[PDB]
Amino acid sequence: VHEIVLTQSPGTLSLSPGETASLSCRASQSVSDKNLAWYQQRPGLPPRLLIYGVSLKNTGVPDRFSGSGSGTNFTLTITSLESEDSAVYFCQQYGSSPTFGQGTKVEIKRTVAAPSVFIFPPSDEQLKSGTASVVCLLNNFYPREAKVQWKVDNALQSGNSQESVTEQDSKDSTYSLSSTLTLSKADYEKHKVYACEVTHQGLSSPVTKSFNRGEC
Amino acid sequence: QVQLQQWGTGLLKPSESLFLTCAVYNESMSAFSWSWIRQSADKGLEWIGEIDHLQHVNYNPSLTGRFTISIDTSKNQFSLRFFSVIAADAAMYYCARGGRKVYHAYWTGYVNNCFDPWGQGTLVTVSSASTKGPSVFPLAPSSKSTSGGTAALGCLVKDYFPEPVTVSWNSGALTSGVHTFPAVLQSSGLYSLSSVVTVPSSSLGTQTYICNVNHKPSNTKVDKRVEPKSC
Ligand SMILES: *[C@@H]1O[C@H](CO[C@@H]2O[C@@H](C)[C@@H](O)[C@@H](O)[C@@H]2O)[C@@H](O[C@@H]2O[C@H](CO)[C@@H](O[C@@H]3O[C@H](CO[C@H]4O[C@H](CO)[C@@H](O)[C@H](O)[C@@H]4O)[C@@H](O)[C@H](O)[C@@H]3O)[C@H](O)[C@H]2NC(C)=O)[C@H](O)[C@H]1NC(C)=O
Ligand SMILES: *[C@@H]1O[C@H](CO)[C@@H](O)[C@H](O)[C@H]1NC(C)=O
Repeated sequence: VHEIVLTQSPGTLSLSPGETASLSCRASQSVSDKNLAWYQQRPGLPPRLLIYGVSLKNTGVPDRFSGSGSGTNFTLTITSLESEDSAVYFCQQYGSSPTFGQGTKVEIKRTVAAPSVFIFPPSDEQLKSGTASVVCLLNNFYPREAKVQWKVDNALQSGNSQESVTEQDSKDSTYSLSSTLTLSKADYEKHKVYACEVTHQGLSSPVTKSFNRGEC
Repeated sequence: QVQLQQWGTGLLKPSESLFLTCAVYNESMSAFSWSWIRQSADKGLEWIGEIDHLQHVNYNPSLTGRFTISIDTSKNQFSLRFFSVIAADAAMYYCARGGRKVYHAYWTGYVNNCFDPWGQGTLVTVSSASTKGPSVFPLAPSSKSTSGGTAALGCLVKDYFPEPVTVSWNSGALTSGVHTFPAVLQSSGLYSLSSVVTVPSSSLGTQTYICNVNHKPSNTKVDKRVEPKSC
C-alpha cells in the first residue's frame, strides 16, 4: 500500500459574500467509488466534516455546500458565501489508506475597514525584570495588507520586532495585528520617543501612535 | 451526543515515548472504526492509523513500525503510543470516529472511513528544553483618551515554553471584542503572545478588567488586573 497524494487548488481564495466558491482537489491516482470527504477547519478547533461520499452532506451542513467529481478530479462548491465560511477547507480520500489535501484558505471579502491603532508602553512590572516590551495593536482592519513601522527617536527599526495576525473574524471579516518591539532596560532608557506608524489603504495617511519614555 | 475526550503528555524530549488516550462517550466501540490523526505545519493533516473492536489495526505505511494503537473495548477508550519520538513528530494529535460498521453474511465491514466527531486535540512538542511559566504583564490603557469612544487594553503573556496557553477575560464574562493573537517564538526559544480587548472608554473608571492566563505545562495560573495608566 502507498499514499495517494491530494493536491488542492487554489491555495487561497478571496471572494465577496453571495459569490460562489469552487475548490479543487486532484488525486495522484484514481479514488475508488465515491470515497472522498471534505472538511472545514477554524482556528483552535479540529476539522469539521462537511461532505462525505463525494456528494453526501453531514448533519447540519446547508444545501449551499455541494461536492462532486470522480476518479482524480473532485470539487467542493459553496454558493451564497457568508462571512462564517471564512476558513480552511481540506479534502480527504479513503479509497486507500486515508490521506488529506494541503487545504484551501477561503477569505471572505468585506468593505474597507481602517485599523484602530493603539500603542502600549512597557509596564513597571516588566521594567523591574530588566526588559522592556513595546506593543502596537492594529484592531479590526480589512484588507489584510498593512505596514507597521517602529520608530525610536525617529530611527526606523528593522529586524527588531515580531508580529502576529489573527485569522479572519468569522463575524465581521476583519483582521487584527499585534507587533512587539522588545529591548533591554538599558537600551530602552537610552531613548525618549517610541512610535508606531501604521499604513493601510483604509487610512487617508499613515497614522502614528507614540509616547515619550519617562515623562509620566 | 457522541463525544470524544482525549488527554496525554504533550511535551517530551527526543527519543522519548509518546502516549495519548481517547475516551469515547455515547457510542459503542464495535459500531465504528477509531483513528488517530495529527496535524503539523510542515506536513499538514496526517492519518496515523486505525483500530476496531476486534483489535485489528491499519497503519499509515510511511509511519508503520514507529507506533502501536490499542483499544479498551470495556472502558470505551483507545490509545496511541509512539515508541521513540523525533523532532518531526511535533504536531496537534487528534482522535476521531472513523468508518461505520456494515453487517454482511458471516462478516462485518466498514464504509465511509471519514472522521466525525473529533477529539479536542493534544499539542505535542518534542524538545529537550525545560518547561517555563510565563510572566503576565498588563497592556494598560491610558486614563486620558486613546481614541475618544473606544479604548484598548490587554495582557502580555511573555517568556513561556512550551505551547499552549489559554487566556480569558473576567472569567469568561467578557468575550466581545477580545483578540488573542498567535504566539511568536522569540530568539531565546521562549514563546510570547498578547491578548487584547477593545472596550468603551467611559468604562475605564468603573469596570474591572482581569485577564485569566493559564499555562498548564508549568501549572502557572495568573489572574492579572489591568489598570489605566495615569500621569
Ligand atoms: C449522551 O447523550 C445523551 C443523549 O442522547 C440520548 O441518549 C443516549 C444514551 C443514546 O440513547 C442516544 O441515542 C440518545 O439520543 C445525554 O443524556 C441526556 O441528557 C439530557 C440532559 O442534558 C437529559 O435531559 C434531561 O431530562 C431530565 C428529565 O426530563 C423529564 O422531565 C422533563 C420535564 O418535565 C420531560 O419533558 C421529560 O420528558 C422527562 O420526563 C430533565 O429534568 C433535565 O432538565 C434534562 O432536560 C436526557 O434525558 C438524557 N438522555 C438520556 C437518554 O439519558 C448524555 O448527557 C450524553 N452523555 C455524554 C457524556 O455526552
Ligand atoms: C476538474 O473539474 C473542474 C470542475 O469540476 C473542471 O473545471 C476542470 O477542467 C477539471 N479538470 C480535469 C483535469 O478534468
